[PDB]
Amino acid sequence: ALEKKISRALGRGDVSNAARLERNANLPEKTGKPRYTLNHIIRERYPTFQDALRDLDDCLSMLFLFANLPSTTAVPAKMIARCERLCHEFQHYLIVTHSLRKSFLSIKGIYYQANIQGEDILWLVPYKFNQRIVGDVDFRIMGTFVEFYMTLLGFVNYRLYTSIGLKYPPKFDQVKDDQGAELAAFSLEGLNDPSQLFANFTFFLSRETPRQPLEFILRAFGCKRIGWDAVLGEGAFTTDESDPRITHQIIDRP
Amino acid sequence: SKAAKGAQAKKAAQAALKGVHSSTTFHRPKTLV
Amino acid sequence: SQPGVMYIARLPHGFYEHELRGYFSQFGEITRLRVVRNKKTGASRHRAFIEFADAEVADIAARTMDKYLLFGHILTCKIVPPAQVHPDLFKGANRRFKVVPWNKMAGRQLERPLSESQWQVKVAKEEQRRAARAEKLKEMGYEFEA
Amino acid sequence: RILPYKPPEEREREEFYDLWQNEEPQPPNPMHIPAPKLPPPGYDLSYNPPPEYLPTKEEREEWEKMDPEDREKDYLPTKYDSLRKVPAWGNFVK
Amino acid sequence: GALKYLEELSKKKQSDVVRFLLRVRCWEYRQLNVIHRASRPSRPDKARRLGYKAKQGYVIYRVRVRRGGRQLKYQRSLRATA
Amino acid sequence: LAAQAFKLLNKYRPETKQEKKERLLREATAIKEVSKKPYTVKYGLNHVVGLIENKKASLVLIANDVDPIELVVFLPALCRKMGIPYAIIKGKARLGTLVHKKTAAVVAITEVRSEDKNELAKLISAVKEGYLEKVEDTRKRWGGGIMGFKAQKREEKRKKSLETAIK
Amino acid sequence: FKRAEKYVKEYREQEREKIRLARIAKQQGSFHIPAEAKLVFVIRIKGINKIPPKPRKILQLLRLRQINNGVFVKVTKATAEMIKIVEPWVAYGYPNLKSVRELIYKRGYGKVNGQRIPLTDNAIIEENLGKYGIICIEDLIHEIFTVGPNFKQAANFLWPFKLSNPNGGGNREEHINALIRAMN
RNA sequence: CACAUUGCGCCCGCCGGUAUUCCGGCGGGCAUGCCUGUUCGAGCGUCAUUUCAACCAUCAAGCCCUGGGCUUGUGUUGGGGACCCGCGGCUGCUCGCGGGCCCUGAAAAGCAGUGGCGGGCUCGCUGGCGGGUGCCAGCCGUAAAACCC
Repeated sequence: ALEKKISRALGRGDVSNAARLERNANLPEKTGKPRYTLNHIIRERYPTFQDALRDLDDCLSMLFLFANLPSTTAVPAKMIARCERLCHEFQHYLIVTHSLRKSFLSIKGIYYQANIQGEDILWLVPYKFNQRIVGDVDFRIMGTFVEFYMTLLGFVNYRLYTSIGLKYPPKFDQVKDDQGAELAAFSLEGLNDPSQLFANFTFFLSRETPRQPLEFILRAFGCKRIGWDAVLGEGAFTTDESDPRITHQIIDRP
Repeated sequence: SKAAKGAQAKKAAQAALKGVHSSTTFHRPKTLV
Repeated sequence: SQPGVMYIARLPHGFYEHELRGYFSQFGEITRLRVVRNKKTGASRHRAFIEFADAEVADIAARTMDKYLLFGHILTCKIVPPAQVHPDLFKGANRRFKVVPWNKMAGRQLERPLSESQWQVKVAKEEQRRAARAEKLKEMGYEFEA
Repeated sequence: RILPYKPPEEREREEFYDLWQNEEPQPPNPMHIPAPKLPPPGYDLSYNPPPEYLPTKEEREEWEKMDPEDREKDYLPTKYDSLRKVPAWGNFVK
Repeated sequence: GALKYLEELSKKKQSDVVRFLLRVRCWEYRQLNVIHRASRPSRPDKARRLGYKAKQGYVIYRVRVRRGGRQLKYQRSLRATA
Repeated sequence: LAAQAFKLLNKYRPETKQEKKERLLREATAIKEVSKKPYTVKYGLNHVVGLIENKKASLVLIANDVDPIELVVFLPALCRKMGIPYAIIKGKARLGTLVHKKTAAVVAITEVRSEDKNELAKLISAVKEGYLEKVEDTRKRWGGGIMGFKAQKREEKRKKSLETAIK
Repeated sequence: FKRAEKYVKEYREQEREKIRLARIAKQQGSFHIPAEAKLVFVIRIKGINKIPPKPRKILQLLRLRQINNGVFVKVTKATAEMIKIVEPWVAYGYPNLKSVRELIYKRGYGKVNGQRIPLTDNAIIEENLGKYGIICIEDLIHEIFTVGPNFKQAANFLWPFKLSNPNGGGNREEHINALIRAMN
C-alpha cells in the first residue's frame, strides 16, 4: 500500500510527499539495512545461541561472498558495505578470543574453522578476484538470504562482544576506511598454545601476498607486529621494507 | 505516390498535434480477502 | 507538379536553415529553402521561405504550425499564392550565408599602405571640403587655420 | 505540546540489544528435518595436493569434454606452484 | 453564481441543451436499475437548495416509478412513492 | 499550448497542506523567538465564476469532461461576454493534479509575479489567437453526426424499407 | 518524430559549446591547477546529445564512448587540457585506495586481442603485462595508485569500468569517492 | 445450513484418548439491506507520458614607485524614420565603417553579397595527375595557413 501511495504521489508530481513516503518505506537502497525486521523470526528459528552458532556456517559463507561481490539492485552497495563491516567485526572477535583453530587453502578458496562455545564453525572465502556471474543466477533469492543472515550475524556479534566484555558496535572511522584499513579500521574498546605461536615475532607482507587472509591468521594466532606495502593499505605496523626490526617476510615472486 | 505523401503528411500532423503516444470470457477477478 | 511556397515568420533564434529543413522534411519533402538574413551582420530577420514539392503537404504543414508557440514566439505559417510568388525569391536558397567582418576589412584596408599622391590631391579636395566647412561656419563665426 | 520548527538541514543532520535476553531451553520438535552440513574439504581440493591425487592429461581432457551436471565430482584436483598462480574458482557463485 | 446559472438553465427545460441532456440521461437510467446509488447530484443547484451538503453522510439515490393512475386517483404523489 | 499553460500554472501551483503547516510552524517559532501578497492558481467553480463576472481573471482554463456538464456549459459564453481569454483543456484530473485535489473543473490566473507577467501575456496572446480563432470559426455549429459505415448502411436500409412502398 | 522545441534546444546548446571551446582555446591553460602528477578517475555520464568533433575525438581517445564509463588518467598538461575540454560530459576527481581496490577487484576486466576478459587470474595478468614487471593484480594497483613509469600500459590494459546507475545515490576532489561507492 | 434432527458443513485454536496424519469434545467465528472508511481490483470510460531547465569571471592572473591604481579577461533580437555627423573608396552621382535623435509587444512578406585554404561530390588524362562544384551545422581574409590525417 505504501509503494502504491508513493507511485501515486510521484505520478502527481508531489516530490516532497513522495520523499516523505519513501523515508517512511525505509528502502534498503538508502538504509543499507534489510527492509523488514526479522528479529522475531531469528528468535523463533533459533531459540538458543547454540542453534544460532550451528547455522552461523552458512551465515558467514553468504556474508563473505556478498562482501566480496559487486553491487546489484537486489543487494545494494550500502548493504554490501554493511556485510563487509559485520564480517570484519566477527573477524575481530575471532582474533581477540583466539577462537580460530584451523585453516585450509583449496582451488575453491580458503576454508576457516573456528570453535565458539564448543561448536565448530566452518566457512569458505573466495580469493580476491572478479567473480564470474554467468547463467541464470538470481540475486533476489540470494538477497533475501543476505538480509536474513545480516540480521543473524549482527545479533550474534552483539552477544559475542557483550559476553567477552568489549562494547558493540566497535568504533569505525571512515577516514581509515577510505585510506584502506580494512580490518585495521576498527578499534576495540571495553565497557566500564594459540596466542604464543607468533607472539614474539614481527612479520612483513609483500605486495604479492593475500593481505586479508594472512593478516587474519596472524592476528588470530598472536603476531602483534605486522606490516605491509603502502599499496596494501593503512594499519601496517611498519611500511618500510628496509626496517631491520622485522623477523619474517613473505614473498611469492619468482 | 500521392497517397503515400499525403499519409506521411497526415501522420506528421497527428504527431505534432497529439504527440507520439497513440479466454475471451469474463470472470470476476480474485481480489484479496 | 504543383510547387508550394510557405512563408514562416516570427522565428525563434536558433530555428535556422537545418532545423527548418529537418522539421519540415519530417512533414514532407523540401525542395528549396531560404531564410532572410542581413548582409551587414549574418543575423536572421526572423523569417524564411520554404518551397515544397507538394502543395497539399505545404498546406498541411502551414495549418499545423500556423499559431505555434515556440520559445516565446507565436509562429506565422502561411502559404503564398502562386500568383504572388516572386519568380526569383529563392535566389540564395540551399546556400550557406556567410558572416563577413566588414569592419575588420575596412580597417586593414585603412592601414594598407599605398602611394598617397592621389590622397594628397584628395587633401586638396578635403581642403575644398574645409571651404564648405568655412561657408557653413560663416553663420557660425568660427575661423580656423591649416 | 508541539515541537518548534527545525530547519531541514538540522533535521537531516540529526536523522542494539540482546536477542536472547530471557533465554530458556525448549523441547526439540520432531517434525523439524535439519539440512545436512556440507562435507568437510578433502585432500583433493588443496592447490598443492599430494601428487597421487592429480589426474592424468587424458582424464583431464575427458573431464573437460563431458557435459556439466554429469560428473561424480564437480572438480578435478590441480597442482599449482604458487597462490598467485592459483586462479579464481569459476563456479563459486553458481 | 454558477448555481444561479444552473437555476435559470433548469427553469429552461424544453430548451435544446436541456432536452438533449434529459434524453441521453433518461436512456442511461432506463439501462440502470430501478433504484440505484447516484454518486453525485445530477442537479447540484436543486440538491444544495433542498439541503444537500457535500459531507460524509449525505447520500443521493435515484429511483424511477411508473406514472399514470390506478380511473381511481392515488391521493399521494409519485414523489411520495419514490 | 497545454504544455505551455501548464508550465506557467505549475510555477504558480498552490501550497500543499504539509507545506502550509510547515510555513505556519515557521512563523509561530519566529514569533516565539510584513509579507507580500501570495499569487496562486484559483480553483473552484463559484470562486472562478465570481472572478470572471468581476473581470479579475486574466486567463480561464475549463475542463472538457465535467459531468453534470451543466456546471460549466455556460462558462465559455460567460467568458466571451466578459472579454476574458479562456481555453478548454483535456483533463479535469490534469487540472485537479495541477491543483492539489482530485479534480478541478476550472482554474483561473488572476495575477502573476513581475518575473512572469510577460510569460502570462504571451500565453494570453497564444491561447486567444491559436485557439479562439478556430473555435470562433467552429463553436456556433452543432456537433456529432460522425456516421460510420455501419450507421450509414443501416440508414440506406431504413430508407429503402420506408420510402419505397408503404409507411 | 522530433520536435521544433528540441531542434532549437540543440541549436542553442551547440552554440554554447562553440563559445565555451572558443574561450578555452584562447585562454589555453584556463584550469588553475598546481603542478602535480597524480591520479584522477573520470566517469562518462549523461550530457548534451550533440558532442562537437573535438570533444568527440577526446572521448574516443579516453575510451569514454558509452554512458557511465570509468577511466584512470594521470594529471599531465595534455590530460588537464582534455579534461577541461570534455568537462560537461564527465565527472572527475581524486580516487582513494579503497575505491581503486573495489574497482579493480569487483569490476575489473582485461583487454586481450581486442576482447574483454575478466581479471580472474594473475596468469593473464603476467602474460599481458609482466615484461614491464606486472606479475599480479596488486602490482597493477600499485602502478595505478602510486603512478609509475608504466601507467600508460596499465591504463591501456584495463578496459573501461562499466558501472551501474546510481542506486539511490568539474573537479569533485574527494566526493568522486562517494560517486564511485554509489555506482559500484 | 436445516421442521430445529438436539443432525450436517467451512475457518482459526485448544483438550482427552497409543497420535504430525485417527476419533470424540470444547472455545472463538461464517444471515440480508444500507452508511462511512480500509484494502484488493475491472473497464476497446477519460486523460497525461518522445523533459523549451540551470550550466561566462557573484572574481582570477600580471604589474607598478608597498597601496591604491592600472591592464587583460569579448559577451549586444530584428526592422523602420527627405532628421544631425565623422572617415574610406567612387570621373562624379553615391556606396560602405562607426556614431547622435526617435518609433516599435521577442513586432516581421524578394532585394543574397564578399575572395580564398582544406575536405565532400563529379568529369577527363596516364593507383597517381589535371579540371569543375547556389556543398561544407570547417575556418580564414584576400597569396596562403590552420583544422585534417
